[PDB]
Amino acid sequence: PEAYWNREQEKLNRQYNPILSMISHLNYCEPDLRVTSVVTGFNNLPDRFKDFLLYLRCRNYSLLIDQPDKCAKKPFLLLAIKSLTPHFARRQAIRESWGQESNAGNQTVVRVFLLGQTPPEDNHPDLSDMLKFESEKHQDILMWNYRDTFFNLSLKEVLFLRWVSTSCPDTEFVFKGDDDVFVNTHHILNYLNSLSKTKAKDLFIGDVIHNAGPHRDKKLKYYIPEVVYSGLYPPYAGGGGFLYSGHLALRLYHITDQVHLYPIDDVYTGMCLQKLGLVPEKHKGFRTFDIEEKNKNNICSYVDLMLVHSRKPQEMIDIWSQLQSAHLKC
Ligand SMILES: *[C@@H]1O[C@H](CO)[C@@H](O[C@@H]2O[C@H](CO)[C@@H](O[C@@H]3O[C@H](CO)[C@@H](O)[C@H](O)[C@@H]3O)[C@H](O)[C@H]2NC(C)=O)[C@H](O)[C@H]1NC(C)=O
Ligand SMILES: O=c1ccn([C@@H]2O[C@H](COP(=O)(O)OP(=O)(O)O)[C@@H](O)[C@H]2O)c(=O)[nH]1
Ligand SMILES: *[C@@H]1O[C@H](CO)[C@@H](O)[C@H](O)[C@H]1NC(C)=O
Ligand SMILES: [Cl-]
Ligand SMILES: [Cl-]
Ligand SMILES: [Mg+2]
Repeated sequence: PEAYWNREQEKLNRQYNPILSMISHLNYCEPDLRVTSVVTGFNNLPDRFKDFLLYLRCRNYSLLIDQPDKCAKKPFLLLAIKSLTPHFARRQAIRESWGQESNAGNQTVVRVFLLGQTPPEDNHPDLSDMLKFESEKHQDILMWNYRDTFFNLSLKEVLFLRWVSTSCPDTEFVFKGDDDVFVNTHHILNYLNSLSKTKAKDLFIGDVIHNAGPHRDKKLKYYIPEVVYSGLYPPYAGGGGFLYSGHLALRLYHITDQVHLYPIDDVYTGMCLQKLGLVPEKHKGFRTFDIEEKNKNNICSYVDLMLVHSRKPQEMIDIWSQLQSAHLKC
């Protein structure tokens, strides 16, 4: 392969598969000097691709803030919300609205926020003291010691899956979502309790996208050069969040070593499911393109909804407030 990622992944494929055969890629954290000579036009690429390619083989990052007994009592649903250090208003609105922990019929919902580091080296304002004050006051902050960037989000996925393997392998289901999304948690709990025991074992639902490919428009957010990745993407769910079983979370983590990190986290999770022999299932309750504006103020449009992107902190509280009495009028 000419594309860098496709080639290195097929090297991993031969490493983990003896039949394909007729410098740790996992904890070598020095800059990989060889990329500058092997990818055409390296020093003319954006800075994010240069950082992603130089340190592709480093993923043994450690927890700086932990909540090791978040799942001391077995949870039915684990809410894992990706967040950024300065997003205090988002995390707080999620705490008071749809991400509040509960135990209705002893079906335990627990919440964690997934953060990286916003170090001063990137000219980030020092907010660590307030993050500590929030971490001890709410005990829902998980934070590793890597640069929380847009191209390091697949690293956030892997590190979160390791935390589930270590501190929460007993949870029945996992919802992984964004901090700018509204989630009808009541509707998700109803859906989980309506599943067959067979379907619940390998659950993985979301706004699934088939036959997608990298965006070549350099001006786009998810732009991927052809020197980096070639071909089509595997089926994957994205756009705000997906829902799956705890059994599948343990299987997903244990093949992550066999898949190279990718600048798009949702594509990486899709690559991981495809190697397990599974296909993510499309569920139309994940309204990643929002809902029609003529209904954006009708609370009945949120009742049988799983997820809607996107919402500001005030709207999450407003919608969740109106949702509590929607059964008396919807
Ligand atoms: C994902 O997170 C990792 C860990 O935070 C980032 O790795 C870090 O990358 C920076 C550069 O972006 C490295 O600093 C550089 O060090 C070299 C000398 O080796 C120096 O010449 C540069 O001026 C700069 O100081 C840092 O060492 C490295 N840390 C680790 C632990 O590997 C990575 O960049 C992030 N990826 C993305 C796409 O943001
Ligand atoms: O470096 C980053 C950038 C994004 N996010 C999280 O990603 C989610 C949504 O990101 P965004 O809305 O920018 O993605 P988009 O909707 O544009 O695809 C939010 O939870 C952010 O906190 C993150 O954790 N680290
Ligand atoms: C990963 O482990 C190696 C030891 O093989 C070590 O040299 C490296 O610094 C570790 N990386 C991180 C980010 O801790
Ligand atoms: Cl079913
Ligand atoms: Cl609608
Ligand atoms: Mg978003």
